[PDB]
Amino acid sequence: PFKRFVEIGRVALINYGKDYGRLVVIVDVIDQNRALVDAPDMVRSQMNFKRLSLTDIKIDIKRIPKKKTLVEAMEAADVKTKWENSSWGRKLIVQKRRAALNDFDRFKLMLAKIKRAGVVRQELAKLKKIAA
Amino acid sequence: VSGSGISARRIVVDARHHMLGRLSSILAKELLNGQRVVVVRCEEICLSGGLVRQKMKYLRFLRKRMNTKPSHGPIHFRAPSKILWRTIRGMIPHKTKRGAAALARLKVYEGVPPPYDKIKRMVIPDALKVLRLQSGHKYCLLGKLSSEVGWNHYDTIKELENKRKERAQVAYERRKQLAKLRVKAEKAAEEKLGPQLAVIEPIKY
Amino acid sequence: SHRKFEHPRHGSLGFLPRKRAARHRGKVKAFPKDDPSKPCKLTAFLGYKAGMTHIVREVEKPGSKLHKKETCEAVTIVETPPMVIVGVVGYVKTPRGLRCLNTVWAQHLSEDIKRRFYKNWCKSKKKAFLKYSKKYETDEGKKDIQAQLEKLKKYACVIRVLAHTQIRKMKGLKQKKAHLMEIQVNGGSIAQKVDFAYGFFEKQVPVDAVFQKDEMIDIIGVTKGKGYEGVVTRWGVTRLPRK
Amino acid sequence: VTYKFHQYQVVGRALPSENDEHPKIYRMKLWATNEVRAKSKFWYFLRKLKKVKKSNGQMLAINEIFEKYPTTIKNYGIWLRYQSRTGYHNMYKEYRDTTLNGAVEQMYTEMASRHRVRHHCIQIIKTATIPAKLCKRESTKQFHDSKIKFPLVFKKVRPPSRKLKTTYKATKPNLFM
Amino acid sequence: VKGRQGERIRLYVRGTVLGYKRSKSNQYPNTSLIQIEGVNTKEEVDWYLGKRLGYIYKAKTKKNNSHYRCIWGKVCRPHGNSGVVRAKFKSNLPPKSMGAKVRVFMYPSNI
Amino acid sequence: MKTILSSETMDIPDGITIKVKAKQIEVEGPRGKLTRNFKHLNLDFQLIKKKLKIDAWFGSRKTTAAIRTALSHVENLITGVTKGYRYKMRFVYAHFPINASISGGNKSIEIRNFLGEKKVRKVDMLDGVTVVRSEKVKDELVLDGNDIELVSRSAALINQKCHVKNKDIRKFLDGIYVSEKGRI
RNA sequence: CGCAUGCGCCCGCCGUCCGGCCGACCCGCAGUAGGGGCCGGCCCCCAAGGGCACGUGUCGUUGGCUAAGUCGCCG
RNA sequence: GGCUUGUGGCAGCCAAGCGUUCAUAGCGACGUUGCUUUUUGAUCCUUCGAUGUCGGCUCUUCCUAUCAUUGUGAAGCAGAA
RNA sequence: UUUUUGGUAAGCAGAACUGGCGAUGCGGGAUGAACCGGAAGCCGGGUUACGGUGCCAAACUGCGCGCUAACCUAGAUCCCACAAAGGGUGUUGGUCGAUUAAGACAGCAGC
Ligand SMILES: [K+]
Ligand SMILES: [K+]
Ligand SMILES: [K+]
Ligand SMILES: [K+]
Ligand SMILES: [K+]
Ligand SMILES: [K+]
Ligand SMILES: [K+]
Ligand SMILES: [Mg+2]
Ligand SMILES: [Mg+2]
Ligand SMILES: [Mg+2]
Ligand SMILES: [Mg+2]
Ligand SMILES: [Mg+2]
Ligand SMILES: [Mg+2]
Ligand SMILES: [Mg+2]
Ligand SMILES: [Mg+2]
Ligand SMILES: [Mg+2]
Ligand SMILES: [Mg+2]
Ligand SMILES: [Mg+2]
Ligand SMILES: [Mg+2]
Ligand SMILES: [Mg+2]
Ligand SMILES: [Mg+2]
Ligand SMILES: [Mg+2]
Ligand SMILES: [Mg+2]
Ligand SMILES: [Mg+2]
Ligand SMILES: [Mg+2]
Repeated sequence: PFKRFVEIGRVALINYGKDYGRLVVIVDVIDQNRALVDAPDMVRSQMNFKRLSLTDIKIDIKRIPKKKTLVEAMEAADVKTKWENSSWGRKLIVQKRRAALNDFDRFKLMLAKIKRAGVVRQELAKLKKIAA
Repeated sequence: VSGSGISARRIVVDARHHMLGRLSSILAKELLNGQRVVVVRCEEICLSGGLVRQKMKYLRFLRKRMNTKPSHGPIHFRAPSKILWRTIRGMIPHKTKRGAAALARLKVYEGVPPPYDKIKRMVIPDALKVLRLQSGHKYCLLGKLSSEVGWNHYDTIKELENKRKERAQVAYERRKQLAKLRVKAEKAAEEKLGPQLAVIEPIKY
Repeated sequence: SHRKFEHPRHGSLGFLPRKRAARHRGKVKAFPKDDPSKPCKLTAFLGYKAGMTHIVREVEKPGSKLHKKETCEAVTIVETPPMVIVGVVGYVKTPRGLRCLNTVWAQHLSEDIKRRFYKNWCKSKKKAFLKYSKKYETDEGKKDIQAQLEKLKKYACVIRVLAHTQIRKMKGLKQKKAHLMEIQVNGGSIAQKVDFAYGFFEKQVPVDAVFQKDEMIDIIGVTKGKGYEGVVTRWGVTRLPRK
Repeated sequence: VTYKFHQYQVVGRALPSENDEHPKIYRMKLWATNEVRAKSKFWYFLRKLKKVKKSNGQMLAINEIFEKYPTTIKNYGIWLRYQSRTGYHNMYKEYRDTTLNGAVEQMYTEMASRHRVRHHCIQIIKTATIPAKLCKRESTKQFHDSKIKFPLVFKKVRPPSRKLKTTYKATKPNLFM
Repeated sequence: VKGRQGERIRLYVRGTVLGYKRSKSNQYPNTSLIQIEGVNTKEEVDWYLGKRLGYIYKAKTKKNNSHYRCIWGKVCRPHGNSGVVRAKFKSNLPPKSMGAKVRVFMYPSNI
Repeated sequence: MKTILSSETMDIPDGITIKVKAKQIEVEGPRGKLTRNFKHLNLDFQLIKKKLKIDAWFGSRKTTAAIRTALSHVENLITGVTKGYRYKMRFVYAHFPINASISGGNKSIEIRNFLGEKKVRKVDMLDGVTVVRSEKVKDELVLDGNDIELVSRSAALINQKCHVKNKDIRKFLDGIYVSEKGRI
């Protein structure tokens, strides 16, 4: 039993190319290798499945819907909120945030991590002597 | 293939389910760039085409011998580790000093003998069978091929590997329990660390 | 062009090179397969070729021309005085074959065996195994010896005993330096093999404990030497014409 | 945006003469990689079909034809003539693409693969947009399903860019459909 | 805590000397091919263009009370598509340096 | 031409415990338990509830051919643990009677006097297969078991052990042949 | 594994002096037409793209004290 | 020795006919497609400041287009051959 | 290369037009007087030709579609170092015709 299928309404992540990190909706299927995808901020176009990673989100739309119909369907299902709140979608956001930290911000994060590690190690020691 | 370019004292590669030729070409380039490589579990290397074709190829290799003096080569090594070593030798200018030094930086073993049993082992995606061989196509393990051409240590490696895996499972459970004991520690430390967690929150996965 | 007439080649290519053997004592290249269900028993023995004679016996071979008839057949006499066990060695099965783990020797070693460790026994100080023999004299040393034996019981897969001949008992040989070899122990578990070997330390094992009457055995040794030889005698090629 | 093959309408005629001051005007719909090669193939057919060579002909107009709805999916039928190693043959092919330019690109790629036919050994007789109910090839019919549904059996594992490429990794790829 | 003894600050990245600019049948020692750790594309190479390079090695004799020797160079242009770069040094690097490491400094700085 | 979806389904009886995991099917019934390894098939097995569904996605004609093969094998396992399999063999001879000796708890058979030969032919039944001489019929063997492959393969071993050689097999029809392929 | 040279040799220290490192930190197994974690339903995966580490001082200033914690050395 | 393969040698395709009946168990006329360099020719590229020119004897190794031996299929294979 | 005579044919013999080698290195064709590129004072930089970019070995295991599975040493690049007639219910495309919800085909059943 497979968990994800290519179908009309499936939300997919572009895993390769310039559009990497963007969410698109499969609105029609051309052949085995290509699908017709549409997003609120892009023109409807075809792309190969080799550049797509299917997600668990799936909106309820008809084949090749209008942009207004597509936009409201995504908002109704909270596609953006679900993806960003999910662990998979948060990974992409965190990677961008880490790369965007300046020198001063990295120094602050170092101090927080160093202090966090020191306290955690002390807590573990108590859990060792007591809960041997 | 230009090379990994990483700075490491030593690289330990687990060759399980790696394609022989693609693993050889990548490792040959790493060796030529001055990288020291250790390969373990060479008996689990995979060769495309199936056992029958690979067995026939090795039998043709066994035919080659200096008619007037067979001891003068070619030498037909049967063990999986030596077959991998000879495969890499064909991708290196081993008759030059530069090539000879590159080969001297390579170590190959069947199984995982000490001390490498307690050292992190990496994989090479460009040589992995799961990415390079389409499911349903014929392939054979180098250990299986070596046994049929005169390698008699397959059972010995198999028993030692089972013993190592069981010990690794016990060690894995100890770390698994230790991890469960550490999630409690951070929760207890949560009260003390109020400002610190706020800074790490946007960065935590 | 093809050779005019066909005959088999002279000599065997399976006995090459035809060089002088690198040993004087016959080496056992392979020991009998071990059967754990059988009692511990030695697999080999050393002897000395005394000479040949002939015997007469009445054959019992149904369906043979010799049935109930007498036949004269040559026999060889091999003098086999009992051997003395002086040590035990254990091997571990590894991906690179059998590897020697440890060697444990008996407390007392005869002069004849000690001669095997020297090129000039008389001129030497005869220090062999003197320090080794001392640790049998202390409780801590005895514990160490027993610890080594337990180590063999735990890891060893093949057990062989160190045995030497009592060459002094055959004055005709004119030799005092005894011959030492490893004799594999077959039968029983590894623990039984170690206990079997350690129990015979400094004791004698008669030839009857290894072989018996009417059984087939293999004889290993070095053939008679004959020096530099030509192809006709060495390989059996036919002689060329007189002219 | 960018197509390997472009569709052009090429219009030409024989040079006016005293006998014929208004010679017939011929038009063709030709596929080529650019305008220059479209003109060359136009005179090839006029020379061999209407006996009008470029040396005694006149080029009137050349215009590129663009897909009307490049965002929707259409079924395209292509009637073609090609030369094999032993003669000439006619065949009909169907394709699904957003533009007829893509469908023609698929046709050339397929002919090269399944028949070892080079580009210059193919003549396109006719092209058309076939409605779903009038398609003939099963490779096109099976995607005429309102409830089209299937998994991605084969996936290509790779970093989004070569910046995240490393020779060594601590664990093997984790893949599941 | 480790208790290590060594350089306390690292302001350079390591680069591997791959060889010289060459063809299948000719070699040009005046240019060296260097792989910089962490650089995997031609686009990423643009940041390192003009950066100073140092090939540090040990000689048998002592000069200025040290066995260390340094040959200076810089990154000139990218090589290929996989982040390899072409480098020039005050003197052509010896073939012995193949497989050795060089220090890619962060100066001169354009940022 | 890769079909998007090829699927076939079969009905699981009520008194069968079928367990499927990673193309490893285990069937348990009143007669016993049978297990077969289908990891060599690039198919998708699924239990829906009882029915067994096998699907092939974007598979060539060769790949889809294994869908029915997998179902037939599973059906054989179900019949093996419910009804069993019974293969009957008949001795054929013209002059020399064929003497059979069952031994080892019906797990072995020895054939003597085949075409007058003094050689004794010994065949050992495969796991879970028992051979018994029938009494109702003259010169008949009965092989019983749960796995059809083992029972059928055991009969093949007996048949091929008694091949006539250096003779015209058209006239020298001596041998042991399978006469019925049924179930208990 | 045995025995190992008295004006010699082997070890444990202390100094004298001689010929590539820069955090050179990291042990689950197995599968990939799947594998886990929780209550058939819900979650996790979708590359170490991670985690760990005073990671902060002229290879690192002087003089103290030093709770536990981490780390090195030593029977 | 090299190129060539007419000639020599070996092999295949079509099926008129032979085979009591019956194209193809076994054969293959009329045609037609090849292989081989263990025949002989054709050529004159190497060697004429020299590669010792018949056969046998002796000795090793290699080939298969398999004479015998091992395992099998076919028959106008009852058995034997 | 092309036109072309003798010859079964030849890395054979003899002509026609041009180029080439010989007298000439250099890059490619693994290797080669003639093939492909291209002709050259001694150097630095840039860019290419032919040919290439898994390792040997400078440059992608780059981005796309399909075909092939070789239990014959599957196959792998002008000259070029070979293969034919004839066959395959191997597999992939195409062309013509016939049959089929009024019930075909296979099996089953009594046309
Ligand atoms: K001869
Ligand atoms: K003799
Ligand atoms: K003679
Ligand atoms: K510090
Ligand atoms: K011929
Ligand atoms: K001459
Ligand atoms: K075909
Ligand atoms: Mg390279
Ligand atoms: Mg002969
Ligand atoms: Mg041996
Ligand atoms: Mg003598
Ligand atoms: Mg007969
Ligand atoms: Mg002829
Ligand atoms: Mg004929
Ligand atoms: Mg001469
Ligand atoms: Mg001479
Ligand atoms: Mg000579
Ligand atoms: Mg043959
Ligand atoms: Mg007859
Ligand atoms: Mg001439
Ligand atoms: Mg001249
Ligand atoms: Mg060539
Ligand atoms: Mg230049
Ligand atoms: Mg590729
Ligand atoms: Mg053909």
